[PDB]
Amino acid sequence: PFEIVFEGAKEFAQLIETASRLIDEAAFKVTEEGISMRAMDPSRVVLIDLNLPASIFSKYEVDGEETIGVNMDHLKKVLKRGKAKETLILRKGEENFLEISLQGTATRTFKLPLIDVEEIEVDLPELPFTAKVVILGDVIKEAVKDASLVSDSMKFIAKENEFTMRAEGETQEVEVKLTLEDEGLLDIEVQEETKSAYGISYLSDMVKGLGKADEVTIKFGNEMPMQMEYYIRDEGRLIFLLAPRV
Amino acid sequence: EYSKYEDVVIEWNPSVTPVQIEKNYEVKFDVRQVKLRPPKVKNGSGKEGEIIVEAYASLFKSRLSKLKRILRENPEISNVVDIGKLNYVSGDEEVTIIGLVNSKRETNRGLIFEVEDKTGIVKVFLPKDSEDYREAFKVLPDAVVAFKGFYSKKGIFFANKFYLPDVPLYRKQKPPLEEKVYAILISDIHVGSREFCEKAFLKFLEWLNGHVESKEEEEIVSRVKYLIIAGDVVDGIGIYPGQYSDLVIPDIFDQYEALANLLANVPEHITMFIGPGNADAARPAIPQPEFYKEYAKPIYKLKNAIIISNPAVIRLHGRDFLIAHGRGIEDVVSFVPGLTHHKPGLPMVELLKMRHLAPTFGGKVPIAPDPEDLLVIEEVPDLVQMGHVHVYDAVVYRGVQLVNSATWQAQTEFQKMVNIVPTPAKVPVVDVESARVVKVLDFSGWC
Amino acid sequence: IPDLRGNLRSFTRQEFRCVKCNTKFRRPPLNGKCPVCGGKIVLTVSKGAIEKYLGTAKMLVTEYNVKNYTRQRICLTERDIDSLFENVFPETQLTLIVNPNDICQRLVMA
DNA sequence: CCGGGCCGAGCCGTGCTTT
DNA sequence: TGCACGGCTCGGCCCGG
Ligand SMILES: [Mg+2]
Ligand SMILES: [Mg+2]
Ligand SMILES: [Zn+2]
Repeated sequence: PFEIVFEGAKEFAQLIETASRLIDEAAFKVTEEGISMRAMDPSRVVLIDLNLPASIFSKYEVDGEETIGVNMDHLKKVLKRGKAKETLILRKGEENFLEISLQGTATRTFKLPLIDVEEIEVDLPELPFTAKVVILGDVIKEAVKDASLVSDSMKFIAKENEFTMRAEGETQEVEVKLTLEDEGLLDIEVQEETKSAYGISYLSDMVKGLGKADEVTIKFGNEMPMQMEYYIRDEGRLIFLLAPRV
Repeated sequence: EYSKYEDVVIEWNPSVTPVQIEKNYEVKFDVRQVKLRPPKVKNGSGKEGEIIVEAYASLFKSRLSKLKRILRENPEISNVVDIGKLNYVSGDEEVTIIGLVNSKRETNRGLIFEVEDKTGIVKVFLPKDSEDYREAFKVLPDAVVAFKGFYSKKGIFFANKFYLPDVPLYRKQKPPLEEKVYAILISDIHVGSREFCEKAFLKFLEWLNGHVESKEEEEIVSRVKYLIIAGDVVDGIGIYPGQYSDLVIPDIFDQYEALANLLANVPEHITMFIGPGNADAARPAIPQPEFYKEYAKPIYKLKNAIIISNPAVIRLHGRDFLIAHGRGIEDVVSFVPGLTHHKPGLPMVELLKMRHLAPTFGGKVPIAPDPEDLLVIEEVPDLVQMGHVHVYDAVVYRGVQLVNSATWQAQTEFQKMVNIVPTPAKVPVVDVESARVVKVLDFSGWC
Repeated sequence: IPDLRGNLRSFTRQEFRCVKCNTKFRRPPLNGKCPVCGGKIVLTVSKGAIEKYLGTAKMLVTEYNVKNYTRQRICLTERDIDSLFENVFPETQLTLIVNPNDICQRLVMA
């Protein structure tokens, strides 16, 4: 029995929709600190981790800790039924039913049955990342959109005071370059020259849903996976892990 | 009832000392020596349908380009006109065209051929009185040929001559060897079948170790150096419906283990080259780079065993050997009336004359979608080996020997129903210096 | 198994067809587009038609007590499907985690 | 507020152990 | 003779610029 209040149901819907693109079912862990989630897609190529401490929530009330599982499609639809200025309320009783209510111009409550999902706890230890680049969401979104025009793979090339993402097809080529002096790049910290490539399908699936003005930091190495980060209202965070190519 | 030739041990006969001969060989071709490059898709989200079509089209283009170069080698061919620009030719010029044979039909006046090239298609006619009409009769589609004739604006290319890639009539003899050396050809062992005659194989293995009768046999065995196997070394798993009742060894792993144990008795002064076939654990369609390592490991673990591909070219003391299984013979026999499985040499000669190991597409042979053709016979060899028909044969065509090594499997129910008479336990013996079959063994008594 | 094997065999001897007309060619045109037509060339046995029942077959082999003959047949069929398309669809994407409860690899390792 | 993108529907096709 | 895949076309929604 908990009472969770969230202002701006649209942002919550966007976050859950972004999370649900890769996966189908997940279990939400709720404790006295916040809500955390983690899962891996059926293709074993992407791992998504999400947390939401109590600081962001307008009102939080939880006793103990429990894991709540539910289908992503139905939850996504119910959240999409929300508006821009409403306040989302997640509440539940002893009965194992998830009751979602949106309180704006009028109060509407939906019932979403629960589901049990096996939990496979896996943590990938932090690896030696030879580059850390912080860029806006718009630049990466547009770069991915262009790269998808010529080929189905994308390439990153980090260098001292230099970052550039490329893409090559059978005949055509695409290249995007930026520097620290530019306004699209904030900070770059490279230890040595780096080169890697990632599929355009997964990059497009995960990038879609980032505001034009946002902060995104990418950690990648030489022929090793990539990590993407960005904060949710300055307290929570979202973690993406993508396996490399070749 | 599941023995796997575990305790079959044959020891060298301590009465003959093998002649100290410097072994000299090199593998001049392997399928896993060329790095084929997949065809990049020309859009950012290309789906699987178009890539396969692109790969097949590229395969056939490469076949055409590779075979054309061979045709433009005999000086008698000249003035090749592109089919796409064939229209810009007067009615009093003589030109030649080269392209794939789309199809063929016979009429009283002659033959009607449809020829395609990288730029267009054209119809051709061959007068019945032409001296090359008989040769052009036994040509089956997808072969690359050249035609010389007069072009008419009426829409048909009337022709008088026809050319196959063929083999040159004259070649330079190689220098001789210091001493004689012999090689033994084997094929189609089919270990793991109820009809695999093992006693004959054991007698052959004993013969290889020096247990002979006459003096010439003893002298030869002291010189035998190389042994070559040409596929179908095991009976396979699930090849045809209802095969489980025909298998003494119904386990692919155990079939390979039994085969490996059997061949351990080959003398260590002899080297063995092994290639796959259509019943082994190897690629579904030709060309087959090699066996599947994780299934065929026991024979990889042999000390004097070299695993070759299908097809592969081997060089022994400067003589080029071409080794292939022989799945292409069936298409020739089906498409050329009058040829039978009981004289396989003539179909192999035909395949040599076409300079291709399996021309037809969509028939009795599977062809993998590779972006380059590896079945063409680029360089003319001094010996060609084949199998797959379980019948022995040997012929000579313009200085290159063609040998079909028989099987070690007795006639099965299918071969009774289809009326195929196998000739098991025949083992050709070839001289390396001349690359000719000098003697044929026969251990069929116990088979 | 009959469907898997029949579709795998029928793939290597198929007959390409034009998507605008319904004329069928023994082998694809070298140019790449249907001559005497303004349409592309399509397959009649797609890649996904061969391997539509492979997941259920692997489940049946790995969950129940079947004779070794059938298990080896399925384990060779998977390899044969993978090996045919080695030069056209190379395995270019790496994976974060492995061992998806595979039975073929376990059998081979044993 | 006008326009692309994306997503069903609905027609035409194939293919279903084989020495 | 029911099922499973894969090329179009072809409107009804949507959402953002
Ligand atoms: Mg055979
Ligand atoms: Mg065979
Ligand atoms: Zn057409």
